[PDB]
Amino acid sequence: AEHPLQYNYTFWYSRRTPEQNIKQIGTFASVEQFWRFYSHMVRPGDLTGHSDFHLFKEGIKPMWEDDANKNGGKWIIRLRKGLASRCWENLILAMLGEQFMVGEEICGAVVSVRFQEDIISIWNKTASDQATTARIRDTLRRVLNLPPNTIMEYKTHTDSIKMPGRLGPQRL
Amino acid sequence: LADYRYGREEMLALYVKENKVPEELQDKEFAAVLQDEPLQPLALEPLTEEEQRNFSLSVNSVAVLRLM
Repeated sequence: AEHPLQYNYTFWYSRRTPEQNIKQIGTFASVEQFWRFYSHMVRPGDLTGHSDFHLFKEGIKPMWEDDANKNGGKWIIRLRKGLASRCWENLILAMLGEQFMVGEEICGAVVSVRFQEDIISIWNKTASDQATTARIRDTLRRVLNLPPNTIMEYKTHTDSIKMPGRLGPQRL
Repeated sequence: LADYRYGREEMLALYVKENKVPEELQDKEFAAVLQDEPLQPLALEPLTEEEQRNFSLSVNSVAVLRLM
């Protein structure tokens, strides 16, 4: 008999314009159903162009507008090339294995393949829950065996929105 | 603690080579994602001596290091 997961999770894929697809692949409820998907998915390190894998609990959409994310945030580590695949694996094994210890605060994880770097992130539900964000931080270090003095960033989703006075740099 | 928990090792011991591909991945939209022959977890394949150097000293990208 299969070993259930505390939550059902859903894989999503997206390929940016070189147009966020964010089409969902499938959903799984056990460790065995997970390996059936992941074993037949290309490693993020081998993806060409600007692609993303999203692994979120069933019911949470990989977007800040979702009810579980609009008040949330994500820890972010920007990696050199050649490491995302193993980190991505360790990250999701910890998430699915309930190794983070923050109740229902986790929402999902993302690995984003880019030109000269890769970004992996883990999202949580409420950004003001410092107890939760700090605990997720330390767990990230341990599960990914980050060397000392690694750079990480926590961003609140609301602060990533572009709006008048906060449009960022733009052409003229 | 959560009701259902699995350490890293237990998660791996539950991997089983299975040539069956889920239908969801045979979708045409995921051609670039489809891996026909099953791949074992990267945790079981040893790191290359280059993979070791990076993971032990600095993993951050040039881009982020430029913002310090």
